[PDB]
Amino acid sequence: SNMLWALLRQYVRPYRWLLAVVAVLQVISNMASLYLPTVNAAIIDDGVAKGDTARIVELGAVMLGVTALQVVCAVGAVFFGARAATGFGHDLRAAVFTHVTTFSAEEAGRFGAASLLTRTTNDVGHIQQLVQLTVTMLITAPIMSIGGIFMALHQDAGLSWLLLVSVPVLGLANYWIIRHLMPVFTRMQSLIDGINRVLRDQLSGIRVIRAFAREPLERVRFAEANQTLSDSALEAGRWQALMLPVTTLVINVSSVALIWFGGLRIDAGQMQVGSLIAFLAYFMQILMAVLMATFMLVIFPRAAVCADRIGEVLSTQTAITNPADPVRPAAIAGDIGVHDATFCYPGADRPVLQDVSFTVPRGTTTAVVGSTGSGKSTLISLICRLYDVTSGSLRIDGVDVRDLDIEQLWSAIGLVPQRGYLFSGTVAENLRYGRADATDDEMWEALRVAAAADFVRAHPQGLDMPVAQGGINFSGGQRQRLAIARAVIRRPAIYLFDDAFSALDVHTDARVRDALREVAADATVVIVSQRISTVIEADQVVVIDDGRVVGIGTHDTLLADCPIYAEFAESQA
Amino acid sequence: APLERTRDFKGSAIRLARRLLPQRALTLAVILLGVGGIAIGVIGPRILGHATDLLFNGVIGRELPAGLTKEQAVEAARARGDGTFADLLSGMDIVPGQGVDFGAVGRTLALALGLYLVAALLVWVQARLLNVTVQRTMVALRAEVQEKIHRLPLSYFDSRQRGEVLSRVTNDVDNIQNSVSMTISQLLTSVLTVFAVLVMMLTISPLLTLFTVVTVPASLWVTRWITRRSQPLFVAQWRNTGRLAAHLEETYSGFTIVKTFGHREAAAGKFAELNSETQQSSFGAQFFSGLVSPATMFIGNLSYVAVAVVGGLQVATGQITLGSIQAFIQYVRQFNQPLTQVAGMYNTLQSGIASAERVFDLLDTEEESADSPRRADVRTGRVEFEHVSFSYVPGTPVIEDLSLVAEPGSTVAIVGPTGAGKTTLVNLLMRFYDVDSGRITIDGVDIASVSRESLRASIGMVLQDTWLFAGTIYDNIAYGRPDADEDEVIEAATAAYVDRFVHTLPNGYDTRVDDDGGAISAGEKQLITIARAVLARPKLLVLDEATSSVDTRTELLIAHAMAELRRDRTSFIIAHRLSTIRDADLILVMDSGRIIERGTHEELLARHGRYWEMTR
Repeated sequence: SNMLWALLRQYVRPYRWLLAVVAVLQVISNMASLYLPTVNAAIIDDGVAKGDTARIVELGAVMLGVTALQVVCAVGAVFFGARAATGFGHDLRAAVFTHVTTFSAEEAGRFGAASLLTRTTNDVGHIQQLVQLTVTMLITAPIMSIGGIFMALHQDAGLSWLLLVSVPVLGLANYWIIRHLMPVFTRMQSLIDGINRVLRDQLSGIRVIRAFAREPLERVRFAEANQTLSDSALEAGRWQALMLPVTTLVINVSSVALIWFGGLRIDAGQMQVGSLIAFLAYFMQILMAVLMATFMLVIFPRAAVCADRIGEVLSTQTAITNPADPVRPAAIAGDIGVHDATFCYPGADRPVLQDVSFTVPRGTTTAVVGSTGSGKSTLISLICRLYDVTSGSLRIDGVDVRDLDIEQLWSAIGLVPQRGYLFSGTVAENLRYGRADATDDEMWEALRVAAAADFVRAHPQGLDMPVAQGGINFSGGQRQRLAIARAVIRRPAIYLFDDAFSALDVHTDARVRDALREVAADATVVIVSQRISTVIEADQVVVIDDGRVVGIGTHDTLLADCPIYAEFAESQA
Repeated sequence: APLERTRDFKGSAIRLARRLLPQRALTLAVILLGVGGIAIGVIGPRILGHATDLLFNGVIGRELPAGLTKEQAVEAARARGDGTFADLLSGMDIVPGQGVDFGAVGRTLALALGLYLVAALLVWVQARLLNVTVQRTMVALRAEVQEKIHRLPLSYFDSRQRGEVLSRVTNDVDNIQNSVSMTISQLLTSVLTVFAVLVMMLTISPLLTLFTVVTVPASLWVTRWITRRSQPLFVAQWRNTGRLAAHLEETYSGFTIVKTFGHREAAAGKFAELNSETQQSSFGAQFFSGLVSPATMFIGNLSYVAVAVVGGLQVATGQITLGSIQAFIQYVRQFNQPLTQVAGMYNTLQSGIASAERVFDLLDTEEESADSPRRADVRTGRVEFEHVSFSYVPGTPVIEDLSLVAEPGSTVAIVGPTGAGKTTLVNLLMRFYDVDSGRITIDGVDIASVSRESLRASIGMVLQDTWLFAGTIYDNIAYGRPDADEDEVIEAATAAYVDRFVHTLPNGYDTRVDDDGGAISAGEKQLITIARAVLARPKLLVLDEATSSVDTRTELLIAHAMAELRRDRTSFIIAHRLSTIRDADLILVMDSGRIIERGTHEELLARHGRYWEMTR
């Protein structure tokens, strides 16, 4: 409501002159469409009331020019209206995307990877459709109305009060009808979404419905939803039924009253009959224009809610940003040094991490094991500045991570997130994200150290296998081992394996772990995992429970003196 | 889609019409009310024209010297050099020494007013009845679609693409409703209006109607030209929007990787390119739709100018009265109106009939098997396969000669490479797919010669995909057996380890799982499903041991709940855990289909080969 204009004023600002030209062309088009009947009236006054016929031919020559002018102006208005309505919409969805690509996944976890997409794809469409219809269909209402009153005043200013009494009555009646029709329209839309949700839930679970034999219970539910939607649609149409007859009735009663009073005026030599021939056209055109405007006006609250969503996106300020003076070292060693980090979430009272402190040496792995819910993935995502610490320090061998040029850091980081993602194209391209210039032997060694060269070697295409949208044509181990291959390509200084190993076969898990420990000897590795089997091989395994590092030391000392041994080891084994 | 290949337009349209048929009383009433409201709408301006003639014959005709009849007045107009004014007079109904006769104008307008009121009432009633009949047919169409969905075989839902049936059933019915309402209301009104207006024009003068109808082929040709020219500009817009949405979703879902690997400016560059490319196409499409809007209005205005000039030249020579030309101008407007809507009418009608073709080809598939009416009594659960052979695709087979001997307390396990189609035995047992040859004997009887309600209600399944529908937790758990009181449902939700997480939640047993759910962790959903299965008191379990986001507390909860669900039931476990595969009796490995192994893990561990390296 208050936000729709807030962006509809800011992102249409470059196309001000386009909208001015659209308005000044619509005015001329509508004034010519109104000026045709008055030339016809001048035909009937100066033509067939006396003997003149050359005057009729001259006025026909005038009407030809008027209609040519009208078509030229109308086509120009269409052109510029389309240009502006697409410029606003090429700019809106771009100020939205250039914003969304500055989030930090803590501001992007609030919206979700699908609500974001619909917000930047279809909400802009719903606002742009409104701009198009309000520059091609709503502008004809005030222009035609006021121009018609002025044309009537000029033609004969004794019957213009017919216009001044017929336009307000119609506008008021249509306002009443629209005010009564809008709520049931929104409710009907909500019920449509409800029945679509019922269908979706019935179709996505068609095995669980057929087991338990619950088909007669799913027919009754859908019948209820269907009858409710039908009743709502009937109650909505109960006013669209009224909307048009009122308009035609006003037009026709005004025409009858026009003939009566205009005849009473003609009798006493104060008018001609061309005025009768013209005022009927004025009435028809003006009131039909107002009718069409009222028809279209039902599209506004949808635009209001879509603009609320887009403003929500465009409002959230970003926290993580490059520093003022980006202190840069010659080469990032990777001696991670966490000191007393908390990272309390934006809204809650439960600091996930609390008083976390440990150092990963220059070339040794470190498994951060703990209860799933104690905030360890938070720790990984804090190391590579996806989230940002609320209090503490996050040294990277000397420099706080809030002082590094973030692109430098991210260039010295090989990350393997929890879920694997592969972008549409060929496996060569996905593996090309790492090094950006990858000879075939490089991709092959990175795919065999990832235990993934088997299924990319035993395929007719080879190292160009078509990858689906999100690598969905693969499954599980394939996707995760392709992600591991992508990360191993870079040869970074810090391998952050978020989970990266859980969704893997334990035998191939050991295989790839040992392959890494053969090739990743001179580097730091950080594995956050819940399974203990991948943790014995670590060197500085640290425990994390309810946001505290309760237990630090090699797996042997830890199993010697800590509850972790009993609980986790005896629960797994 | 910009357009759609209809592949049949006569059969589909006639089938949709006969769908609309059963409301034949309402459709007859709608048609008759439309005819009435159009007749009374075209006989209005004729009466207003008569009133205007009554005014004109008196405002010109009171100035002639009184006493003369309308022959000496005309002759006096002639002799004084006004031959054309003499024509005008001789075309009127002059009586010199007269001039308004306002009683007759009063009666004429009183008649026109009553006709206009009746026409408004008739239009309103027609709109009401049309709304009623459109809804009465849409309700039955949706009900038929649902009754079909509950009869199609699973091979249908499994063969179709992802998210296609949902479009067949959601958006297509909306398109059909739009098409039906539009066709009846607008097409009937506009065709009847054109016909009535043409008849009235012919009654007034058969020449200005020649003008008004010679302007029509140009309108139709211009509409055709612009639509033909604009289709390849709609396909480009649809394509470019598809590409833009693809790039957006693949840069939003994989945002952490797009960002952490460097490719954050390349994504912005590619998006800028796609943005420019979609703008340049939306512009063309919208501009050409615009274009088709006022070109027909230009041609109508050409026709109107011709009519106005020739009518003035004919009235000015006494061959048509003035009310006739006034009525004719009104008729020209009413006639040129629908020629501007024809394009959108055709577009929506074509879209609707394409959607109707899709829906009626959904409604023509084959139902599964018309199951036999025999109840199944699985007294023990001793399943015995007998030479079963399945195919999944007539030709190449997936299962071979197979002779499972699943005993009452047995725990037949299926271990193998994930993606080998390990659910083929599940689908064969629940009778989601028929066996091509063999016999599955569940304690004497065979699952083919028994009903499906009884069989499937006496088995019970716990699959990988947890299905929860819009509703509370209590509703989801009562879905298992919806005639048990809160005592039994609570005993079930306590048998599974649900009560704990219910205590954790603010409003337990009334929390909407999918609506505003937020925190159910998708590991408690598996516990809700296990509770739903334990409520239905099954006797022969089919279930898998796959996981998702393995915790410790919830993992142990699931393990213990799904190990206490298998108290004494015969189970066909898709084993993915060492404890269960250790304690099994008829372990099967599936080599992309094709159970080729057997054994009790002992002779399968001595001859391990594939077995041990797979379970490692």
